[PDB]
Amino acid sequence: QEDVQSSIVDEDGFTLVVGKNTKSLNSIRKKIL
Amino acid sequence: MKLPLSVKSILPVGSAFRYTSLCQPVPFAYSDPDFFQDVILEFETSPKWPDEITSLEKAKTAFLLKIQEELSANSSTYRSFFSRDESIPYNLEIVTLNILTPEGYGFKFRVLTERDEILYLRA
Amino acid sequence: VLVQDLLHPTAASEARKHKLKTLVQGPRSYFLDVKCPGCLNITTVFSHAQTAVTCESCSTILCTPTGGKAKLSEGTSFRRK
Amino acid sequence: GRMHSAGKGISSSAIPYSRNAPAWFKLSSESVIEQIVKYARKGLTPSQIGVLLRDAHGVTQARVITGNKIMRILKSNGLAPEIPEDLYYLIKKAVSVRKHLERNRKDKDAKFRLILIESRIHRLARYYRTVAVLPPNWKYESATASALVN
Amino acid sequence: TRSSVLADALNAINNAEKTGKRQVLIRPSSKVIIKFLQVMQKHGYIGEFEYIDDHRSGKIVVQLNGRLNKCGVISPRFNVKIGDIEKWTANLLPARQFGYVILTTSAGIMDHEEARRKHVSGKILGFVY
RNA sequence: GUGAAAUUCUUGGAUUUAUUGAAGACUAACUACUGCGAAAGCAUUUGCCAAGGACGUUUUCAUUAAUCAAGAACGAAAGUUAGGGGAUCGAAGAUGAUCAGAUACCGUCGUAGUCUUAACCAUAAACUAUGCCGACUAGGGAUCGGGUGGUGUUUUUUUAAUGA
Ligand SMILES: [Zn+2]
Repeated sequence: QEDVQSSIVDEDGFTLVVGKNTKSLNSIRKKIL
Repeated sequence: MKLPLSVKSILPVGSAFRYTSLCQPVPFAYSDPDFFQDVILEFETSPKWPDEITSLEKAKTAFLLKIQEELSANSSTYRSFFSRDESIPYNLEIVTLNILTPEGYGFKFRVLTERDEILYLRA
Repeated sequence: VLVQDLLHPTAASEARKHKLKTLVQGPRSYFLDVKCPGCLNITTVFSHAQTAVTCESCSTILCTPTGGKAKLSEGTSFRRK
Repeated sequence: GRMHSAGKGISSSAIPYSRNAPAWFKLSSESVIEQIVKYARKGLTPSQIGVLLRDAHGVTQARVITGNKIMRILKSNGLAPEIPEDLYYLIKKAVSVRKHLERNRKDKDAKFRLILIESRIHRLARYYRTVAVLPPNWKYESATASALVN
Repeated sequence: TRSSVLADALNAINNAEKTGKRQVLIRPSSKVIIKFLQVMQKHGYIGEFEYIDDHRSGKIVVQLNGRLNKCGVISPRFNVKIGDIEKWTANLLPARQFGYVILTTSAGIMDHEEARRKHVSGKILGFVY
């Protein structure tokens, strides 16, 4: 939960979008899948 | 009995419950293959279930342990133990709460969840 | 009983003001550059896009139109301007 | 002032003050014009076309990036429409609700709204024929507009 | 509707001055209003003003000292000839030594005294006293 | 049943009790110093048909605007013509009681009507008893709808909605 909703930013200026109560980056990639 | 989440539904699927056991059962005749009738459990829907399968079945184990401790507290005329059910393949954690009753009978108690179905569909 | 030199008002007051009630009417929205998961394609989109913009190569929707602002689809790495 | 109505709500869009093209924009005006012409050949209205360029392509404003209006680009490429789209839309909605009253003659409110629609239609028709973008012999009618839009 | 934009400006001016406000703001703006405030600031009945552009129709801010009794308008612009200058001054101004009625001639915008000195004649805008 | 009786109908037992069914209306409480509609007006479910407000928009075009005799649409109730049913209520009318008192002036039946279809009919204390369009000029709290920002809690978590 911390690393998912810990305000991730990329190397180049680019921040991802993350919804509320969402808990896994693997799960985000599985939604993309 | 009370638990921090509400008991939704307790149902029998016993073969003697549907009147098709090979024998009509006898009190204290626990050597029958159809002695322990299957009883399916369902609790209230919680938005905080563990979304991993082993942690989920182990939380089922914990809830059955809570049933076991409270029944050993307040229903001491009944006997109880845990039997490691494994009858479904690749699930190595099932625990049937087996209850013996001084009416001479015995049952298995096992937890079902929408979370079990949703993780099986995830699998 | 409400004193302020309107010649040089506070930028905070102008930001809190209505969009046309600014001293010079300017647009409050902006554009964005996004990076898809499917192809890492950077695309320019409107912050208030009324259309569900998708990526070019991967047909992956980037945003959803909802009223005032456009709601981005999940897992897209964005930047202002 | 929301004429033919009691409304006074104000909900519009602004303008960036500087009239020149934006700095971060790094495309071709010719590619823009091609995209426009291909979209119009695909069959969209210039308003929706400008919306598409604003959302998907990040095209801020057509007269900002290019010296031409969207309609002027379309006409220069030969894709000028027959009627202005606003009058087209009024005619189409009027026919739609005309069929709706044909289904259900009971809606006096649909009668009222159709009347006001016809009023605005006549106002814009007088205006367009004043501009003479419309043929001077042109006339809006029920049968005329139904034969036009259907 | 909003017909007379300059008269709307003048009434906002008169309203803020009757309130006793210290600076005013005017949207929209035009060159005739510009010349109006130009000759007004020249005759010192006000303080200092400033234009701001918006590319639509600009805005005007005036810091005004204390010296507006009443600014006015004649909403139909009547042609004013030479004796009509006197007639309109006698009509509008409460005493002849002071007060200024404003005229647009082909030689531009000016008060009655400058218009008499220039020997011009044209249409009437309004007055300041 | 009224202030009071009384007409009324109850052994083929009314009223009542329980079990229903039919009819036709109605859509309470929730309900607001709320909402929607040009007004009159608009509260059961769901669906469809369209429509509309407002908010948001770096979409559109570029005066296309207002006031408006003539003319056009709508217009509560009732009323009028042709149909329907027609529970209830109910101008008329018919009666019981006319008893002291109207301080306590009705009771019962019941036509039109009440609703609907197709038409008319254009009045209302149809009132904010207060021409329109436009601009300026006090604050302070509200609320509703839309949007924005951030804050928290409730909320939930590879699911179809993240709402309060
Ligand atoms: Zn792609």
